[PDB]
Amino acid sequence: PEEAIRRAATILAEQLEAFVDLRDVRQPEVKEEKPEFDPILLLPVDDLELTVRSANCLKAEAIHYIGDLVQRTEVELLKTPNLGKKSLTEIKDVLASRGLSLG
DNA sequence: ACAACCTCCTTAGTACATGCAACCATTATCACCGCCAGAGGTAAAATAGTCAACACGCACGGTGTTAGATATTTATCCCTTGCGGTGATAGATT
Repeated sequence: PEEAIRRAATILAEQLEAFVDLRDVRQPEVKEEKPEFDPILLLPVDDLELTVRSANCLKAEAIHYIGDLVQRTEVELLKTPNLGKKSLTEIKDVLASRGLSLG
């Protein structure tokens, strides 16, 4: 269920002809949003730029946010689900380009 | 000599458990009315004071002007959307 969600649920894009402009009449009304900005200590782990469902199976450890990823030094790093290859390999130096670090 | 036994005698000891809703009456009955207490009343003076007078003196509030803030307008910027290209996932195996 950590794979079988992220387009498996957006099948909702096939249930909406009944309700959200049934015809040909998109009207002026907004989407009215949610912003919280770079590089705030609250921002999600996705704000390190990732590699397919690596994003899902990392945030599933409740390490959803960059602020505590700073603890994950190459001595005890693995506690997470899956997260097995390109993600895990070398991103640790571009982590230091938005500006974080380990030690 | 007493013993309990036959009969219907009467006595009287009890009657399971949990909970919620409602409001608090009926009596008549001379208390007499006489006396006098300290004890109610109030006049005149203690324990002390009112508020009107003429002064005193101040605060507050509303009218006026000023200040600056705010909500508008404008326009800029970024973060987000949705699709797409193609990503190393998920997890089966080494």
